[PDB]
Amino acid sequence: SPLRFDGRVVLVTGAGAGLGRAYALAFAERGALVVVNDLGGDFKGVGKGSLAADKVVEEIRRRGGKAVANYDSVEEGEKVVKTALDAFGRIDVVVNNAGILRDRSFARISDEDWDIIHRVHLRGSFQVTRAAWEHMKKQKYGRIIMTSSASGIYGNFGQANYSAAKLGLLGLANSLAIEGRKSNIHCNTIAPNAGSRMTQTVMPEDLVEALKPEYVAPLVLWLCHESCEENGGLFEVGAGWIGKLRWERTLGAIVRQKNHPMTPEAVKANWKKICDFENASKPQSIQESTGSIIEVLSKIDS
Amino acid sequence: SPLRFDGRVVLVTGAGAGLGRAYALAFAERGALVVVNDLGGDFKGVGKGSLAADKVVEEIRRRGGKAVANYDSVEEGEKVVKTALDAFGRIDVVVNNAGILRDRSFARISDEDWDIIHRVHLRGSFQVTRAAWEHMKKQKYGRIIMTSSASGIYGNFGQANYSAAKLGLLGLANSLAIEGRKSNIHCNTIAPNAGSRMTQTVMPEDLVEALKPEYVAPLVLWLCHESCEENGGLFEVGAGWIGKLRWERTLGAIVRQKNHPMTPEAVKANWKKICDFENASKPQSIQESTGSIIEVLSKIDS
Ligand SMILES: NC(=O)c1ccc[n+]([C@@H]2O[C@H](COP(=O)([O-])OP(=O)(O)OC[C@H]3O[C@@H](n4cnc5c(N)ncnc54)[C@H](O)[C@@H]3O)[C@@H](O)[C@H]2O)c1
Ligand SMILES: NC(=O)c1ccc[n+]([C@@H]2O[C@H](COP(=O)([O-])OP(=O)(O)OC[C@H]3O[C@@H](n4cnc5c(N)ncnc54)[C@H](O)[C@@H]3O)[C@@H](O)[C@H]2O)c1
Repeated sequence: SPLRFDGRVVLVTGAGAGLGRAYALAFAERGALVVVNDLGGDFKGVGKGSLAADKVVEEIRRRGGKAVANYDSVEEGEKVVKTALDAFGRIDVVVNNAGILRDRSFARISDEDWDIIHRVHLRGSFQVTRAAWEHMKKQKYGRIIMTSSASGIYGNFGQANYSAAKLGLLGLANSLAIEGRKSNIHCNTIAPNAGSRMTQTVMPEDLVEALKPEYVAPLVLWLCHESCEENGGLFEVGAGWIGKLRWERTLGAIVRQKNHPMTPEAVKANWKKICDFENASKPQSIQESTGSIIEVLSKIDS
Repeated sequence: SPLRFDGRVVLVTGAGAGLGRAYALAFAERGALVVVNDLGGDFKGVGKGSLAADKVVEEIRRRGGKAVANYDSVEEGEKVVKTALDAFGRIDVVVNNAGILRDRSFARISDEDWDIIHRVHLRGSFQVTRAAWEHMKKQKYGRIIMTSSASGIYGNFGQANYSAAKLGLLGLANSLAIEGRKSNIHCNTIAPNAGSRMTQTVMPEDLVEALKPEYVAPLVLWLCHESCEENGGLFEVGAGWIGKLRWERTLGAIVRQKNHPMTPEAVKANWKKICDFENASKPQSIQESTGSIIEVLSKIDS
């Protein structure tokens, strides 16, 4: 049976171009009432305009879908979610996608370069999501997506500001998944790969064209569907492929011995064992890691 | 041979109490010229005083080490680093440890709760580290620690603000590791467990006493030593135990077929495969993930 969104209010931030545009179209085609948010500025965080969101709303309506435009920056997240409440009377799905770039080597990152990346990516997603949250709890339904990146997950030369903001988003998502669960609110995180104005600088023209944002949209739609049970997952996605990430944790070493001072010399001596991933565990929660560490105290005293 | 720090200028932020105090004392005992930074306020980010830093400087001096105090907030990271430059003429090791808590359910996190946590933890470590960076590069020597948390790595109810900031720090560490490497500048991240004023609220009294910050200091000193080769690692640590964390990534599923639109139905139908961690890879860099995703384009065309 086809996965539909009839009667679901779906907000996509940064929906004027690239991935967000692809999301907004794909949702509206499946019957979603779509809020198309876009500030309408450039990819470095300069400017503002109605045109970017208005062009997408028009496209959606031409294709026989339902959509309204929002022109506020995600920094004003309350105002963004207000459009959903005014136009459609509810908010069911939030796709946090809005983003910009300020690439620079570390010493060269200005205060402004840091703050603008963090206000848009991380604080922006927070603002938007907090605005939707109590509505989702009262309804007992929500589906939220955070947009991280490979540069956050792995690190990347010249992108310390951006990678900090992007992995911060994952940190946010880890906690939302926990707080939303009992209320049927899910939060999941994606690390997408797509040709766009943002990636034009780093990719050859033929790659930009080939790595289509419509290769990411099907994942977003699934993770945002009522029938989806995935919660608190992190996904890498592009080209038509999808994979999932998780932490693994070494068995490690108990370096401290009863009645003896723990020294950095014992850490150094035990370094290979500390870093050995053979039979690594797959920790599921804070309780699990925190609990096993605390039980180390009694193991030493035994 | 004992691991010494004679002639190394070591800055510890938030060194007035808890883990930072334990690091400062441990460093100074091994000959380090220590800058003891502390704002001297409470654990929720209220207040300011010279007492916190002064106490620790005098304890170090009483034990026969060398130390000077700095009283600025890490928000003023240039001023904190300037103390090392003024007192000792260089900066060699930076332990970003300063932090506060603003626990609250998600809907209840105010703008001020968010901004203060992010200013201190994330923007603070950035300001401090950015101030040291060019000095480290010209010297061709640096050792940096970021302090994350299990709540950032796993998520935790009522800590969405903090967990965002704490995993943002890891994101920052991932990129610094890459940028610093060729200059003998290492950055590593720890997720510690220690009894302190911060953890008194969630742990019983006997546990606070048992989970000593002195069990974490030996890892920090090793990771900050000149003979340490570890760079870009993430470690969980407490009770006398240490472990290391890494990402694993499913082989995943190519769900797009040549000449057929990619659908959310095909994502759904392949969900088990996408989520299956059997023979999961262990991705080491952005190149590795990005490269293999791009390669999927030609695989579909073939
Ligand atoms: N494209 C990739 O390969 C890639 C990789 C990793 C992460 N990302 C992330 O995915 C998201 C989508 O990016 P894209 O590649 O489609 O870039 P894009 O520039 O094509 O589109 C981003 C959209 O966000 C909008 N935006 C920027 N600031 C805004 C603000 N304050 N308020 C509202 N809208 C704002 C832009 O106007 C634009 O419409 C971004 O968060 C980006 O950082 C993309
Ligand atoms: N104790 C744990 O189990 C645990 C777990 C995870 C993370 N952490 C992190 O470890 C670090 C230290 O934790 P702790 O348990 O020792 O806490 P603590 O409160 O005992 O010590 C924190 C110190 O940081 C200082 N500080 C706060 N804001 C500052 C600022 N703006 N500038 C300079 N100093 C400032 C405080 O004055 C205090 O002395 C924090 O980043 C904390 O978030 C601790």
